[PDB]
Amino acid sequence: TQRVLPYSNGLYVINKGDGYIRTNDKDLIGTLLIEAGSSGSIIQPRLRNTTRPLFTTSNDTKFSQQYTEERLKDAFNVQLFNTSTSLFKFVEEAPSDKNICIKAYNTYEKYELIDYQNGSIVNKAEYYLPSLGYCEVTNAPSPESEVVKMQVAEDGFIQNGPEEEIVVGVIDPSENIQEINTAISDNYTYNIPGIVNNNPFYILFTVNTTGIYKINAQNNLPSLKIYEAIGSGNRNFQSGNLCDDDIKAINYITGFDSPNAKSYLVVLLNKDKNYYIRVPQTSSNIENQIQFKREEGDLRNLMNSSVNIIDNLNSTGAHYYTRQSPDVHDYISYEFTIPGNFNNKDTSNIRLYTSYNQGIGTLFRVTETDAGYNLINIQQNLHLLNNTNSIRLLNGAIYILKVEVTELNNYNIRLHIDITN
Amino acid sequence: SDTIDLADGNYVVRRGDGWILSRQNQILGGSVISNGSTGIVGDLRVNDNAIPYYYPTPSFNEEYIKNNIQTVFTNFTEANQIPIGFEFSKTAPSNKNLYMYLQYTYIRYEIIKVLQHEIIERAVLYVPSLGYVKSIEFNPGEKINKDFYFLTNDKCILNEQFLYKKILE
Amino acid sequence: VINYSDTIDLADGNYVVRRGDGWILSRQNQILGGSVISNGSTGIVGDLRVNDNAIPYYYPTPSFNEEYIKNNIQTVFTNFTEANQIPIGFEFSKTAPSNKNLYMYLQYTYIRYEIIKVLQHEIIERAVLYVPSLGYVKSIEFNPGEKINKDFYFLTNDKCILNEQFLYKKILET
Amino acid sequence: MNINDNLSINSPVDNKNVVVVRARKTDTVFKAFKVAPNIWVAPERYYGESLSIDEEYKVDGGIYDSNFLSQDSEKDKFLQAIITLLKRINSTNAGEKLLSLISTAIPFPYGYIGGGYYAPNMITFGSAPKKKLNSLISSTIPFPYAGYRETNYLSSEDNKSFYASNIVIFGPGANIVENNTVFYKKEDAENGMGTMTEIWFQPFLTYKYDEFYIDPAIELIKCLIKSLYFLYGIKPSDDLVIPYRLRSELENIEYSQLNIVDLLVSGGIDPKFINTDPYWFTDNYFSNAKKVFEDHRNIYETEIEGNNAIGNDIKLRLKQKFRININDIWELNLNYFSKEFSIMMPDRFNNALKHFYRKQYYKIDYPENYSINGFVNGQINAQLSLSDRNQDIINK
Ligand SMILES: [Mg+2]
Ligand SMILES: [Mg+2]
Ligand SMILES: [Mg+2]
Ligand SMILES: [Mg+2]
Ligand SMILES: [Mg+2]
Ligand SMILES: [Mg+2]
Ligand SMILES: [Mg+2]
Repeated sequence: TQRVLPYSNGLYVINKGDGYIRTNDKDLIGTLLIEAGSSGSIIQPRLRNTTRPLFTTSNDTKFSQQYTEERLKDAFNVQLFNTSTSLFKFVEEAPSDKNICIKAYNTYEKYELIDYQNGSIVNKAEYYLPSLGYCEVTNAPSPESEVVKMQVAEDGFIQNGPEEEIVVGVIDPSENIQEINTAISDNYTYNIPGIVNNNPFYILFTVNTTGIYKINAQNNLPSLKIYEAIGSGNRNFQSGNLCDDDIKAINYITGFDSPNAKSYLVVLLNKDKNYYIRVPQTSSNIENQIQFKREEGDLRNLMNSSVNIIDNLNSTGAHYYTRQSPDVHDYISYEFTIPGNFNNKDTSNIRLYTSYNQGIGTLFRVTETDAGYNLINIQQNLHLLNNTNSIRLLNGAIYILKVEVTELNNYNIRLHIDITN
Repeated sequence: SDTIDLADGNYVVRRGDGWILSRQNQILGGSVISNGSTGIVGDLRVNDNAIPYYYPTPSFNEEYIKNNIQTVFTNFTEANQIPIGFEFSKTAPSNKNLYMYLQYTYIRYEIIKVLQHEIIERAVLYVPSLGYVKSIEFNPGEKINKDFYFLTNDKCILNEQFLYKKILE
Repeated sequence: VINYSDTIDLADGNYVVRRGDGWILSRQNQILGGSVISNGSTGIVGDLRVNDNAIPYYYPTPSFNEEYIKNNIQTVFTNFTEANQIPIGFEFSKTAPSNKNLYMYLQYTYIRYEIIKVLQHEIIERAVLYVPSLGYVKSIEFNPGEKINKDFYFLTNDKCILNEQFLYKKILET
Repeated sequence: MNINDNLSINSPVDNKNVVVVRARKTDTVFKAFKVAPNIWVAPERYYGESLSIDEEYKVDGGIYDSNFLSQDSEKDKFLQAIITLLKRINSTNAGEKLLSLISTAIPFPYGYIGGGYYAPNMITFGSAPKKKLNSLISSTIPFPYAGYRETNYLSSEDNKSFYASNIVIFGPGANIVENNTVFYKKEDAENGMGTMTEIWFQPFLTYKYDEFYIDPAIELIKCLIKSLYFLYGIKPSDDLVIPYRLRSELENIEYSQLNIVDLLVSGGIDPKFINTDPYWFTDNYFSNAKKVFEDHRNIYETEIEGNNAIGNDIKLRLKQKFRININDIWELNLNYFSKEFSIMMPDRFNNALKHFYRKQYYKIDYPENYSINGFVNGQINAQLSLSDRNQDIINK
């Protein structure tokens, strides 16, 4: 009964809400007993700015306090950890009938730095940033009631604020970032430098023409991931040049983590925004190039998604392919070739389905026409989750299936090709 | 209190917030407002008024109490350097006089020694948390109850707590 | 899908522009902290700063450096460098309704100044400057476990909670 | 209190005990470690002096090495040696009192920006909504609450963080066998306000005088005592000097002289001829410094005391600072600590030793050659090795 997190491999900072206090009244500023008709004020006037942030970690040599603070600075651009000039005051007017207790607690905002890999958190740190207080009002306890003995609770935190989960990916500081200072023309070839010796790295670039781009590597290997710099281009700007705002907060768009998977990215890019492209660790000394090409034909129908190239579909029978599933309402595509020689009359019975995740699939066929590269929409609204319907497809033909994840039930998505005849 | 259901040893206990000391009620002063006015009496917990009051025992000296309490409960040495204000406001009715007096509230901590499930030793620390005021509308020459002014023994204006942790050797 | 168009109907040259008051920045919404009040209590948040100045956010260009930007903005507009020495303060008061919890959080507002280079009825270069003006709070009444709109907490791109302005003057070397 | 022990040259910068701060106003920056409240150690050479100087400007008997205290291993050895010496000083009641006095003798902070020590300006905050319109129902707070501008602080490299500091213990300057005590601001050092004090100390080298080695702890104590004149702003005029030794070696009549602070701090037999029960030597400095000390005490007693818009961290330290009298500082010297610690020291003309005999330097190692109990096997039978630098001594 574990909820699925569709995040890609990398480092994330999550704002997990406000109004966190410690157990056993560790953060109790104090209690006011306000008589009937009276008012009660509790002020933090910030006569001294000092605050006391809290920090726990699953590993102090990697997710240290300095490292966690820098990641917080990358995600939400926080810059005051130990100090704060922001005041907060609570006023409660007791009604004319009864008395009122008010309890004022110092609060914290719970940021969580996670290192998400293969659908499981491998490292995790909690930074509690000094917040602006919590006040609970209660009826005055009737004298004298009666006291119940209690053991102190375990060290922990209680949230009194609203539910909140704001996930922001951040740039890994151990991976070098290469910046393309001039804007991206409709066609470009980036030569991966020899300095980054097959280490995973980012390419920061802007685009000249708003539109859909196919981005890949040589032979579509390795797979690439693409992020958008959050809030980029709302500030200093020079025409045709990449005005970089030191924005390390990144929004995942699409891309596969498996470096052995053949894939190419079809993604819509804006000329006002800046984008990161992560290429993973290659286990070879292979010189590689990142090919950017503005798409004008029918491939515009594949945005935004990574298209997975299927090679071993060279026999009849059962095949299945497992890849990192996208989030809800996101896309993943598969380009595959039906086995057998193509003569436009030989056909085979194909069944497409998924095992756990529900999705809506659109099937395109690749044919060369007067225009050239051309996708023909041949199947719409195919519900892949344990789908029972099959279709006859031409042997030796290329097909592209675009799947939109409508229900997330597993970290991976398993698409099967069942070929009879 | 005697014979608790605890194993032998030493314990740190939090008794809750809202403790007012005996005979200390009106030592801070009072205000007399009248005829539709509003009186606001308050204080700022900083420095000398934030210094806690200790009451040790032969086994539990000042350092033992302070270190154990701060290890388990809120660290009051750091937190009392940051000023914290509080205030109370009351409005006098028309053609009448109202009196209001202020007294600090304290967090009451205890260091207790249990031997054969019976408390044989208790040391007490009062940490100045905040304040509490009491008001009454009075006529010229009217008698006032002795309970409003004076307090005989230390008491908690709220529900008392008992949060215990065994002190490890 | 949405485009920002950099052509402007101004002459060719360099221009200092005040874009107005009440600018909030991306991802910096809840970095100041928030207050949670409950059941008829009044929460008051604010910020008074004896501390002369809050840092201004520069975003300059090759043509317009910080010296250029600062000198021109202070020459035409508010002398912010020295005016930041004088104190400033504000407050916001909200009342939680009965048997309901309210959450409020504060963020700084800014004056957005721009240095634009206009060439053939189009801006070819723009430098930006945020000067801290005042604060702005956002609140919500919530229940335990209630899902909250993601836009209440997080802001993807810079915006102006007020009406944007364009108060320009053509920069002339004198 | 006790000196902080968990410090290493590689200890991470935490902005509490390990800081990286600017040197005065220059573009130079150094790493410092807080050992006691308002007491720091910077295990590097002193920034203010060039480590390579002219051959004409090298003093007689000095040793010059530009590459000393450059490695991090040397820095850690220096830091641990200073920590050991401070622990030894704090292990005795007299030395512990001296260290506590240094910790509490903060320089007098300047008043509010507009000028004055008396009171803040107050301000109003808060409101009750409403029938009533509770607009003036609110809280009142003193506006600055800290307006006193302290002069004893190290500024971080970004110039955004400030750390209180009374004493910083540096390494040697150009001359590595010359301990020294310098002031942050001369004006504040002489006007009774007081100023931060910096110390150049050499803990790795001593010299043998008449069958015993000089204890580095008492050399540090001399520097610490001299720092009291700067902390209390009672540094006399530079012209206040006393005759110390008639230069009978020269053909003509010539007197060597010494500053009154060096005489009153170094101790020995010499200062007894100047400090007499009936004073025979007087100057405007004594009365004037007593007057300015009384002035600052009055400033505290009348203004700073009755001002509850100050943290205790300033006014309580001022309270303990003015518990001492000026004559206490004047009467304080090295003989008292020589008796208290049972430490042997030169007694005759201890500031003119460079003339009477030729020092040879022995290397001190910690904790093998020197522990919290002083030298192992005492100052007489200590197994010390002649330093390799005895050949580098300038002979003028
Ligand atoms: Mg927890
Ligand atoms: Mg182009
Ligand atoms: Mg188009
Ligand atoms: Mg694989
Ligand atoms: Mg599998
Ligand atoms: Mg604490
Ligand atoms: Mg305006």
